[PDB]
Amino acid sequence: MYGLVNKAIQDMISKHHGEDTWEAIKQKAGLEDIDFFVGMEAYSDDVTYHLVGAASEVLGKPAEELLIAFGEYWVTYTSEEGYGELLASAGDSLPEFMENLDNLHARVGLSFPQLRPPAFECQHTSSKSMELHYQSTRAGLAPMVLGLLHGLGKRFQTKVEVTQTAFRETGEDHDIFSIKYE
Amino acid sequence: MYGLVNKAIQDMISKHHGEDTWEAIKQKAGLEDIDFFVGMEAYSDDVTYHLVGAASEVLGKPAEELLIAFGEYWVTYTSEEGYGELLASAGDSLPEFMENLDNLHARVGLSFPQLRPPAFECQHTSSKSMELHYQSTRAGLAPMVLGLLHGLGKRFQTKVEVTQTAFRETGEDHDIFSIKYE
Ligand code: HEM
Ligand code: HEM
Repeated sequence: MYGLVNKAIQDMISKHHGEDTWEAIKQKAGLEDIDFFVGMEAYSDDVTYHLVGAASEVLGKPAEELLIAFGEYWVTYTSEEGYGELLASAGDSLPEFMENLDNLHARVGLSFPQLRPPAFECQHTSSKSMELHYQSTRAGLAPMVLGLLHGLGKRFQTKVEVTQTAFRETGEDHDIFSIKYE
Repeated sequence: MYGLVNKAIQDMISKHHGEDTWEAIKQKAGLEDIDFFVGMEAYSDDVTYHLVGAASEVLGKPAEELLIAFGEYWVTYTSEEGYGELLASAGDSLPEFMENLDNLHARVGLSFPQLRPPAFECQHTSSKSMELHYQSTRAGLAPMVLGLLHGLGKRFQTKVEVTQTAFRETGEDHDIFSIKYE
């Protein structure tokens, strides 16, 4: 993924655990060569998976948990590191924001020419609930989506309840979530 | 499960969608024969699964979403229909309540001799987070656990974020949830 994603993981782990711990993790991932991540340069997805895998070990938390946390963190990181207006432009409630996501990622993708963004479809089952379809070229990021949704729930002062009802990992076409909010 | 569970589903649907809708659902589940549910009598689990399946059709919401709602409802229903002091006795925070849950259910099972309660183990990962292990003889109720946890967050005026990190549905030994709370 683009280096932005990996900087943010770095920033999260430094801010929360210090730079020694970050360096430990970076060393463990086999990425000590890399002095800094370049925000708008494409890296191999491996770099991200290795970082999370390395951080699970060092921190003694499962990988899924780090992904959930990173997902929440991202919502705050983007508002603060150069994407705040883009974020604000994408809506001011959870269901509007998720309807606008594919277009948010497309705008980001004018500027990040090799972007492989995910795709999100909403099927609203009422004014306070939806079925959310997450389609990705990648595997293993559902728990990050879960964290992102909670971050968005914070951003909009909205309580969100999320449960995954279909699983791309098991050979189903894609991850599906049922969501209830406020 | 004991008839109280089925009464509560009835009461939720009636109170939210009216009695015609309840009767429709009950009719669709193949349970028109049953004049009323008997609270302290054991029914076949199927009765509950069929009711939820039927309600998903009539209402045009997925089953998992209704389970979430039912879970939340239950916390209010129990406080109001005969179990309020038992509920109050089980604690006055989320993390205490969940440590006490197996004992709450054991109490309930003195009076309900054939109870098959679930089992809950807490691993507190800080003063504001925990990993919750949900072990059941049954399938499909994790999303109801999610709703229950949000109901308890309401009861204790506590903001709760719940994310499921392991799924019995997919072959994992049991459901695990990572929980962040005020
Ligand atoms: C805030 C709500 C958002 C959600 C729920 C979300 C969701 C996702 C997910 C799940 C991925 C993983 C890629 C995959 O699944 O294939 C991803 C990648 C990405 N998103 Fe977002 N996103 C969010 C907002 C943003 C924002 C504001 C930006 C601004 C930079 C952004 C830029 C990216 C980038 C650069 C990638 C990497 C894709 C690549 O390298 O191919 N996203 N997004
Ligand atoms: C006064 C409060 C409560 C009462 C009276 C109560 C009672 C019961 C009863 C009668 C059953 C049906 C078991 C059977 O028929 O074999 C049950 C199931 C259930 N209880 Fe509760 N309970 C209460 C609170 C809670 C709370 C707050 C939670 C979760 C935080 C919880 C989680 C469950 C679950 C998940 C089951 C589903 C059965 C299964 O997983 O095997 N209960 N409880």
